[PDB]
Amino acid sequence: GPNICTTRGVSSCQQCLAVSPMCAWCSDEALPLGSPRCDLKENLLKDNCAPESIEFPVSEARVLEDRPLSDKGSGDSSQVTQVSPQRIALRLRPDDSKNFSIQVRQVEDYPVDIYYLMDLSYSMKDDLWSIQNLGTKLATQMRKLTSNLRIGFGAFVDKPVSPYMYISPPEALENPCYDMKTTCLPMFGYKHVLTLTDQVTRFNEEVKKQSVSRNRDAPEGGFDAIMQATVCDEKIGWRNDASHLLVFTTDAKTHIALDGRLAGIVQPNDGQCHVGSDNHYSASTTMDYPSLGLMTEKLSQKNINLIFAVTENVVNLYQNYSELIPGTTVGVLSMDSSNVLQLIVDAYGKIRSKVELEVRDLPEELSLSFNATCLNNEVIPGLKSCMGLKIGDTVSFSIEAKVRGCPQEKEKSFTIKPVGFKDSLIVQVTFDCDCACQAQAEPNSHRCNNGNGTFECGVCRCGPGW
Amino acid sequence: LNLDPVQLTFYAGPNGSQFGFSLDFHKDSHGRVAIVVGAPRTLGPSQEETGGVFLCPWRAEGGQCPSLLFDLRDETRNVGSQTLQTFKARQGLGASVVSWSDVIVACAPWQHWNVLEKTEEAEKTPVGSCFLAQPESGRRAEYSPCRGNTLSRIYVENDFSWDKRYCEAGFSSVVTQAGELVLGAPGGYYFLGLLAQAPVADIFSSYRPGILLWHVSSQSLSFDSSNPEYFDGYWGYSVAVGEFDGDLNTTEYVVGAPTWSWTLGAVEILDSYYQRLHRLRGEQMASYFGHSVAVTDVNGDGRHDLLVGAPLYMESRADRKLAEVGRVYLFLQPRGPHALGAPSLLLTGTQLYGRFGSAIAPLGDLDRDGYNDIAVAAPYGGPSGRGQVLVFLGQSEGLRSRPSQVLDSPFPTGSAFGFSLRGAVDIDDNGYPDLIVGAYGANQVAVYRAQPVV
Amino acid sequence: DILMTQSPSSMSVSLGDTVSITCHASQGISSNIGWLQQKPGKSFMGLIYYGTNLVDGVPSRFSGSGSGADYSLTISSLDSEDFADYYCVQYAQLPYTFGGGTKLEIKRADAAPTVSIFPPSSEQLTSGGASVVCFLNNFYPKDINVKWKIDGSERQNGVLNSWTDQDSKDSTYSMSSTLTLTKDEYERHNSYTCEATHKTSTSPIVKSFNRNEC
Amino acid sequence: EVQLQQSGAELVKPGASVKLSCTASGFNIKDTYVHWVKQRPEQGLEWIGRIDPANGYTKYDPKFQGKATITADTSSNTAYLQLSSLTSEDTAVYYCVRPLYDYYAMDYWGQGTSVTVSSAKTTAPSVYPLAPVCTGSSVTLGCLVKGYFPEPVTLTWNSGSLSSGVHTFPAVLQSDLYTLSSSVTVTSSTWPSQSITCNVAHPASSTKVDKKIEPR
Ligand SMILES: *[C@@H]1O[C@H](CO)[C@@H](O[C@@H]2O[C@H](CO)[C@@H](O[C@@H]3O[C@H](CO[C@H]4O[C@H](CO)[C@@H](O)[C@H](O)[C@@H]4O)[C@@H](O)[C@H](O[C@H]4O[C@H](CO)[C@@H](O)[C@H](O)[C@@H]4O)[C@@H]3O)[C@H](O)[C@H]2NC(C)=O)[C@H](O)[C@H]1NC(C)=O
Ligand SMILES: *[C@@H]1O[C@H](CO)[C@@H](O[C@@H]2O[C@H](CO)[C@@H](O)[C@H](O)[C@H]2NC(C)=O)[C@H](O)[C@H]1NC(C)=O
Ligand SMILES: C[C@H](NC(=O)c1ccc(C(=N)N)cc1)C(=O)N1CCC(OCC(=O)O)CC1
Ligand SMILES: *[C@@H]1O[C@H](CO)[C@@H](O)[C@H](O)[C@H]1NC(C)=O
Ligand SMILES: [Ca+2]
Ligand SMILES: [Ca+2]
Ligand SMILES: [Ca+2]
Ligand SMILES: [Ca+2]
Ligand SMILES: [Ca+2]
Ligand SMILES: [Ca+2]
Ligand SMILES: [Mg+2]
Repeated sequence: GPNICTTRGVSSCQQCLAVSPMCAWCSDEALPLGSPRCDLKENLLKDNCAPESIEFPVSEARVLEDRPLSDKGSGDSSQVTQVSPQRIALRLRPDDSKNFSIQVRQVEDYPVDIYYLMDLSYSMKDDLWSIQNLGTKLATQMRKLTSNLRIGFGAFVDKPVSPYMYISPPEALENPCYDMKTTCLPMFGYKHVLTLTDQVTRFNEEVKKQSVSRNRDAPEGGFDAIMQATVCDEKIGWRNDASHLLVFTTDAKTHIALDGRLAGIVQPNDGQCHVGSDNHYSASTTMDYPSLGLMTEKLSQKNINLIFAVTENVVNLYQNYSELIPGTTVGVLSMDSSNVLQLIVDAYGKIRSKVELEVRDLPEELSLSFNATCLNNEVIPGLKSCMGLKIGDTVSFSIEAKVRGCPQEKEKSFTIKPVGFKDSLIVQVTFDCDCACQAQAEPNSHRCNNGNGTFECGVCRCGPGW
Repeated sequence: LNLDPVQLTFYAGPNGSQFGFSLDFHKDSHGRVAIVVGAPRTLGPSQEETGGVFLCPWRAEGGQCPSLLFDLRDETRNVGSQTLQTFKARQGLGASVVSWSDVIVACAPWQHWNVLEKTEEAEKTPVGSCFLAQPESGRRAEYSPCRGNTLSRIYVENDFSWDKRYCEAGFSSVVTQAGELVLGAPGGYYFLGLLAQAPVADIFSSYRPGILLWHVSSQSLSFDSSNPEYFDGYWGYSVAVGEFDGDLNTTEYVVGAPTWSWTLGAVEILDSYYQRLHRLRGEQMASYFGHSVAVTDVNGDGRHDLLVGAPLYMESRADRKLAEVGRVYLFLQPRGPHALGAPSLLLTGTQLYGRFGSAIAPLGDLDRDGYNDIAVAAPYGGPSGRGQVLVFLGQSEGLRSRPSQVLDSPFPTGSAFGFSLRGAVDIDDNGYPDLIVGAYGANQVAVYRAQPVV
Repeated sequence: DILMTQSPSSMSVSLGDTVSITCHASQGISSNIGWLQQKPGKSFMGLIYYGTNLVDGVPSRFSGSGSGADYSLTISSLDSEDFADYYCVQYAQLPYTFGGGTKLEIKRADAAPTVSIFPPSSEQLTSGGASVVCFLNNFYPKDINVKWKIDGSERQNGVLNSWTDQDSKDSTYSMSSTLTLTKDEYERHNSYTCEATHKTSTSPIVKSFNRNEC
Repeated sequence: EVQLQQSGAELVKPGASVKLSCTASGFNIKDTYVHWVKQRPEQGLEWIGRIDPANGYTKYDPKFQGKATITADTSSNTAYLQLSSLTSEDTAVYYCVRPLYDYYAMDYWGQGTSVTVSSAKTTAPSVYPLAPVCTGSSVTLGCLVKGYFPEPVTLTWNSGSLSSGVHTFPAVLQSDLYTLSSSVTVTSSTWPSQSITCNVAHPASSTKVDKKIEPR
């Protein structure tokens, strides 16, 4: 009987396919006048339609790259696969939809960078003493989880400018602790000390030569240091194919964007690297502290996992900042950093306990929907993120893409990538809205109103200009 | 709505002086309006930055302005077996300017100060200082209420109580209609923040040159506190005044504290004895709620209303993501003795890092409809990031939620167009109040004249 | 400590005069000086601070000047109220130190004193004491010397002098000298005398009496 | 208006102690330094020390270290000077002082407090008439008030009647006790014609003696 394909009284093969994804078109000459050429594919063959003259696209999805998930992230120069498939072809006809899958593994034995960024204001003097062996002790524990560890070190205090910095007498500039009975370093904003290396004894020995300074106001300039440790790739030494842990230790509040005006500093932070050969942050005295939003942008840009390893007295504070910087981790640091080793190991586990899918470059007219399978084959509809994972675990998501109408551009591609991962699923979309018979149309056909029209797909269409 | 964006007037200062960092209208004894501009990195005598002040006469063509001259020489006084020192290098004279009557108040928040006594010292610190001028007469005076002659050791022995050594007085400033100068000092009491107040008349009448440490007996300072909620809160980052207690014989103070309570931010309304009448808490940590405050009756009921800027507020967007754009809060004063409640209106920026709400200027009634209006600055806003000033018109229910007019910066990138604003004064005497916008990064000021409504 | 040498110790002047007190320090004090007024039998009023600045309420006929270690207080057109004591004070160093003081006195025409000697009373003698009194009234200038003589020979033990402030009416000074002996010692001699030496005469003004004789 | 209102005159014995007060009137004692200055006729003016009533910190001239102790109670808006192990040389007038504008100046002064250290008991005066000796147109009489303690006394002639032409001299300290005298002058026709009398009141012992002057 009649259907939406026939009752709609379409004019062309293109209009036909756009009615519904079930409609088909017959481009056969020998077709009765009363018989509609836009019907179900079954009814056309029932009406003796030449099978070759049947236009009927089918939405499909075929993989193009399907490397298997790696069992070990060790070895290779990152020939490691943690997303599968990596690339698929997707074909959709107007208003149609098609489903496909993605697998994600939190690979075992993946390389790790850990950069230790340390508050070295006066109250951290005892902390320095208790981490003199951290580089080796940490290597021992991380060796259970990865065979490619690199560690580095940097330190911060605050902007070396009045009023944060004591500026009298002259002796106090060379030794801020002069009016006590000790020596400390001249104040410094942020200084890089040790580039990420696999030679962990370099960490120990660099730490043993470090010492504290002293400044006037409780909030410190750590955020300046987080920014530079993030955006100075080459100097810190972050690796391309590795987890990036930025361990931030402090026992105090922190300065924030627009605090700098108390030192006469109004220039907004530019989010650029300003650490030169002297390994000190040269814009400390001329550029405002960075804002949370700018820090977020750069951490995400460089795939840095920021860890707030802070003392009880400021946990809540940094827990609250952490909520404003997604992906950040908090851990409670003892007053002498005696527990920082286990804090880092726990953080790394919490960091690799989640798989959260993200979509890039999705066309306006495409919409996606996700069913998630976490833990044990338990499907979780409308979800695109799993939690509570362990290294080596694997999850998968079922995905359905629904196209609205048909867009002008017939080929677009977008990306499915888990947050913080290197690998990703590229989806190459092709919108199949046209009929093949259109590539062989007859402009100014004798059959069409004395040349006033065009003959395509077995019908006469009014020509351009009419 | 009806500011003229076609024919502007430009005033300009020296390169690198930050001309336009602060500004205000100024009327001489005859009611003639000029513009006072602060230029806090103007070069002094020793080819070193000290800041400076300019007094621009009104001319549709704009141009250059004469200096309003102040003593830029460091001072020393050996008295009472001590040595008093002032240090004006990098003091930032003109980081704030305000006009009242025929007097101009220009402040140097980072003027430093030290006292020597044999081997000891108070410590060289930024107490800040304000310079007062009566241009027509040439009279001059200063006001530096946080200067003291207590030695360092004493502050240590007493655990740093009542420590005004880092006040930075003049950081913000305002004058009551009665002529009481009120100074914000965000560094006061070891960075809690304090307010200093004193009659302009008593500042002039008790000042003499070369004394350096003198009393202004009619002055009044706010109070230290043991409450950690105020620590490093920078109480006095911004200030304003208004009528908020229903008694017209009292003047109430509005104080911004943008890092109050572990960077939550807050704004407090006080009586003139600094007793707290209300407190508005920030909505989001590190948003710098209280960076700017403005007082004006926008809904035409005769009751002052309060606007608060949080230029770093991060708006919630799709996929659990945040976007720093800035936010402005409107609080309408209720009838009679009652607390300011929840905001009546939230205005939120659109451009990333635009800092919408960095400054908020009352405009008076710009379109002459019976409701006062405001201008909000987003100094790095607009599609190009060059800066934008957005006008919102008052109405019976408060403010319109959409701008009536947007001013795109005429300056290059980095000018910070809108970082300072001032409205509500008719400079050309056409019966409509006008708007001056500072762009210190370009060392220039732009005047927008209001015209009859099209 | 810093020494403040204030001059002159006193001056006799007249209404309408323009006068100048000076104060010299033992070292530079960079204008850290104050000037003070003390009206007879009353407290102090501030005049100047930091060398040149009038205290609130002080008339502008007062002015201060000077520098380094030498300073001056000046009074143009003296008023009747201005006859009083004046002191400088330095606060360049602790301990604060004061000047010796300067007294402004009324100038007038010289006047010889009126001397009057009084033997011991009957009452006092019957109690075992003996006081000869000698009044020197209404003279000018103030500088005067009284000498006591017993039987022609000078006597300095037991003498007790007292002076009055410049008299309101006639602007003169008066003095009281009292010699006190025992009864037994008063009777060992006959002649008692008080000699007054003033600039109004080269010869001392003598007045005396003889015990028993009258 | 700024006023400093000091305590009343004190009258004490050597070796004892006394505590003077300076109360701020019209302002907050906490606003400025408060100084104490001692005044004596010969020695003149001497600075004792200062206190900052906001925090209690003091300075002293080393000369007064030991005897002088300066304190302040912001509650009663009052500053104090305590003197110990008192001595004849502590007999003086004591003023409290504060600046007007200059932190370091000495502009406002209290009315001053008199102190007198003595072992003398309350002694009544001996009043002796002073008649001349056995001529001119003017005559002069006198009255001698000897050995009283403490000050003061009042002296009049004919119960205040005879007032003009009189000289009552300041009292002088004679061996822990005071002595004072008064002269009076008139015309010869007046005396011994008219009865002249010397009226001496000593309130401290409540004694009002009157001696008529008789010739010899
Ligand atoms: C880090 O961020 C957290 C989360 O915002 C902050 O913790 C909140 O702090 C605010 C302010 O102190 C608290 O506000 C108070 O809420 C009370 C009711 O809360 C109950 O219910 C929650 C349910 O989640 C429980 O967790 C909580 O323990 C309570 O049982 C009100 O009674 C309070 O009202 C009083 O204070 C306000 C001003 O704050 C006045 O206006 C009121 O009139 C009244 O006087 C108050 O509103 C909030 O409860 C806290 N939440 C939690 C979960 O702890 C941290 O302060 C912040 N820390 C730092 C360092 O930034
Ligand atoms: C996600 O799960 C939902 C079920 O929770 C799937 O929806 C069902 O799909 C079947 C297919 O035959 C329909 O018959 C049901 O009516 C659907 N249930 C609904 C709409 O509630 C959905 O297909 C899944 N999506 C993906 C991408 O896997
Ligand atoms: C002394 C100071 N004092 C305040 O911070 C302070 C003072 C007064 C008030 C108040 N007016 N209530 C509050 C707070 C203080 O605590 N430290 C000194 C700075 C130090 O950092 C040193 C370094 O890390 O190098 C943290 C501890
Ligand atoms: C699409 O979903 C069906 C079940 O509805 C499933 O059998 C099929 O494998 C899915 N397609 C892909 C590419 O996984
Ligand atoms: Ca520690
Ligand atoms: Ca700090
Ligand atoms: Ca009021
Ligand atoms: Ca209102
Ligand atoms: Ca309006
Ligand atoms: Ca106008
Ligand atoms: Mg610290």
